[PDB]
Amino acid sequence: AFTVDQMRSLMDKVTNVRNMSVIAHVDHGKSTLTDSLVQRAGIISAGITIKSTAISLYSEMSDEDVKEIKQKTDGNSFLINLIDSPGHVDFSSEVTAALRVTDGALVVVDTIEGVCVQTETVLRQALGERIKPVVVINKVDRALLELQVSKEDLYQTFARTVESVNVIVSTYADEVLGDVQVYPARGTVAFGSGLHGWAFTIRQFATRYAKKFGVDKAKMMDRLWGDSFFNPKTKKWTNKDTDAEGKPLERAFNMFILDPIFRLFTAIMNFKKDEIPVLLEKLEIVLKGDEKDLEGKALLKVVMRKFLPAADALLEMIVLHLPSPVTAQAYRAEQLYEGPADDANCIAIKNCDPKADLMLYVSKMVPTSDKGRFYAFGRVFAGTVKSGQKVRIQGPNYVPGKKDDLFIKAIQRVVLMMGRFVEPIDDCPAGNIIGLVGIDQFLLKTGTLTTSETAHNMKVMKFSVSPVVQVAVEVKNANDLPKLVEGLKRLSKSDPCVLTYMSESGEHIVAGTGELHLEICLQDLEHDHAGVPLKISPPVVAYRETVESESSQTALSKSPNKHNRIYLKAEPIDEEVSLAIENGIINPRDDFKARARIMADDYGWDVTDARKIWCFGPDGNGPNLVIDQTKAVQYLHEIKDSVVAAFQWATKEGPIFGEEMRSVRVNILDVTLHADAIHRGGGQIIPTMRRATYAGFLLADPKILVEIQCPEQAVGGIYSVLNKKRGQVVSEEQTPLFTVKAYLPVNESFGFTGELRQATGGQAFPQMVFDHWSTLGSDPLDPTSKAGEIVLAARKRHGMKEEVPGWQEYYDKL
Amino acid sequence: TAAENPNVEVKDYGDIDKAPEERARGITINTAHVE
Ligand SMILES: CO[C@H]1[C@@H](O)[C@H](O)[C@H](OC[C@@]23C[C@@H]4[C@H](C)CC[C@H]4[C@@]4(C=O)C[C@@H]2CC(C(C)C)[C@@]34C(=O)O)O[C@@H]1C
Ligand SMILES: Nc1nc2c(ncn2[C@@H]2O[C@H](COP(=O)(O)OP(=O)(O)NP(=O)(O)O)[C@@H](O)[C@H]2O)c(=O)[nH]1
Repeated sequence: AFTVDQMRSLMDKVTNVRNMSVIAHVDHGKSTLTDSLVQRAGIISAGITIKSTAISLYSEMSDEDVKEIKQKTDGNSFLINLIDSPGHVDFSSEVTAALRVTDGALVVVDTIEGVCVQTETVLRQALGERIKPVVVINKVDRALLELQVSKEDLYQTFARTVESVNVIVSTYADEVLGDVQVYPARGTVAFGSGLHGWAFTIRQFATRYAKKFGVDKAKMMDRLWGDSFFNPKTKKWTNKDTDAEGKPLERAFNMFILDPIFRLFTAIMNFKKDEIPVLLEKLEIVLKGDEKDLEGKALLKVVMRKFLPAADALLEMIVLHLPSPVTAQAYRAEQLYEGPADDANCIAIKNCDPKADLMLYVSKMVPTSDKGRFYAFGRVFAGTVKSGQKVRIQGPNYVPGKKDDLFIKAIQRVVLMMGRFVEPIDDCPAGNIIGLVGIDQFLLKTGTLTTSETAHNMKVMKFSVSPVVQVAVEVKNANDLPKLVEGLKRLSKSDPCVLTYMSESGEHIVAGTGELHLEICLQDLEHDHAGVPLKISPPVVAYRETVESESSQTALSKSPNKHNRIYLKAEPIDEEVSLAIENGIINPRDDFKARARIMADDYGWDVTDARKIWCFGPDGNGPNLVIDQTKAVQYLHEIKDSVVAAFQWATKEGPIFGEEMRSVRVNILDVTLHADAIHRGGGQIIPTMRRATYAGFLLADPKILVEIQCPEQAVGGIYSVLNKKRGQVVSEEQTPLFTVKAYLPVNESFGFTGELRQATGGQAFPQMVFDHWSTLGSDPLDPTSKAGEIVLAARKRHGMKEEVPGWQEYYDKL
Repeated sequence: TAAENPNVEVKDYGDIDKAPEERARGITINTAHVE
């Protein structure tokens, strides 16, 4: 328990600060280990609550210990920031943000399961942020109590886990950092049980046996690990696991560190009441008061805590091995900074200069209980932030030259983020973590605060990070729509990985990283964010209505008056041309002459046909066209508007089932009008043109990029799944992983992410973006073909008659 | 650490896996931050 003054004083000696987090696969004990750290060294101040985001720890080392620290140290006190990290491990950007504000990591690995993909994933991301790792092989108690494992087997298991870890490290760690691997002999590996409060380092045992073996601990800790044997018969230390006679010698680690522990367990758990007092006396362990009465596990737990306090082992690796901001920002500056490496702000970052202009990185927005307000969480890399300070908020798209994402505003309050609570403070210098209140509106997720007009903006790991799982959300009670629209905004702001947008069919879409993520999101949206009954369902897929060939015969239709007739034929527009229209090469408003030269000279069109396009559709700019091929129609100019209008109507609502047309060309062959404009009026010709178009359409044979990263041996699962879902491989490139690109029909992608991890052993990571429109060859009018099934389902869903009206229905015989 | 510094709030196991989902699955789902 410290006062604000004590905390602030502790924060001045950044040489004695440690910014880190705990990396662990679910169930490996990440939580119980941090509870242990918090109970042993947690810091607390001597009605606003927040979500616990970081915890402060306090530690003191002995004068000798502090001498061993291979880095700038000021005194024997240390402040440790245990920063919370998300649990989604899909190589998400929320995780990268959290790691970015840390410099070291405590990696938890299970004794039995060893290193699992989740572990490798966060560690890999961590290494990408030049974070230094330290390991704890947890759940050791399981191997002794459940599995009855032997000493040499336990050893071997430990050694294999350490090797698996240094494979990931040696693979992804920047060569410039040197050897960032982990070595038990160097004290960067702890072994223990987070559930039961004991742990140790070889160093602690070396200290314990040095002044006893008549040898300095430097010599002792080298002998207490690996291939060092002490032959009691010769009283000598050797590196051979056998003696002269060739008899088996027990490894020093087993003989001096494990055996005492093994004997304590065996004696206490078997109630050997005449063997326990002696053993405890020899190890100099003292039971006091009610403890003298304990037996079994209760006695064990209490005896091991006294013999080798868990937190103690962990804090030792954290203080002695994890790096302190002054040291790190020196080699992290350039990556962190987008600007010039010679830039005044980059230098201020390298020097962690508190007197320079401000360079504060906003890691994320954190939910508070202050009625819908989110506080900005981040780290001061340069300068110092102050309450009521005028600063420049620069979003993800800001550029020193443009005024995009820029937001100048005063910072209302600077707060210490201590668990679920906050503590207003006046300022905070470079090198520290901190929370800002009042930045809500201007920033959602990451950003960059600066006090320099020149200041450039700041930058991300082997869990899903793409919103591949999506559903349509709608209120059960129409009148609630306002709360839903508002809830989505609240939901989006609180979750970086969540996405919401309106679909082409008018449905609110909410998409999540994975099925589980999406579920939390929907629960929170419905219960809190919107707080209203929501209805969840799949997204409706949009289709296009096109033609495969020219009308098998001239389409003929008359007006209601029966006085006017339009003769036309429909034909396919080439994909390259549709694409050209959709993407800007061929435009509705371009000069008809130059456009026609392009369509003719570059796309094979007849220049007269091109010069005569009457309109594009739908919406006046779609990839469908009306070309005039009439020769001597007297009042043509007068019906043009009606014909154009009818086309916008026809191409917007196709005759197959109401979807928009695409790649449809309509040629007006001839028009016969009444002499008097009265009967030639839009109300007569608009229906005629639309009726004729539908007829020409139906007479023209009507019809309606998934990138995966993964290991070689896993690629086979990808092809396996794709083949089960009308998929098609596109490209297989590559000394990282592999990346398979393929086309996957959208209506075959629901649950895909699941079947893929299942077929690749959870090693494949999908990514999907809409690519193309593709023409289904089956008959849209045949209720049993692939296209027809889709058409029949949409028709029933819209309450239309099942049978699709045929062309004869729009043809008016002469 | 809270034995050495009064200024550390202790957080127990159930204060960290405190979410109703976490309780329901018996795992950690959300990242927690402690100090
Ligand atoms: C960045 O995230 C992306 C990707 O998830 C993907 O590109 C996704 O695609 C959405 C769709 C986009 C298509 C174009 C607008 C025209 C056709 C549209 C689609 C309709 O069936 C195909 C995909 C999937 C959709 C329906 C089923 C929702 C689309 C839609 O928005 O309705 O859009 C989001 C914003
Ligand atoms: N025997 C024993 N059990 C332990 C020890 N540390 C933790 N446990 C037990 O192991 C189980 C998991 O611990 P927990 O901390 O929740 O694991 P996790 O790694 O945080 N979980 P997840 O991966 O879901 O986050 C608990 O029942 C806990 O009591 C230990 O030192 N010894």
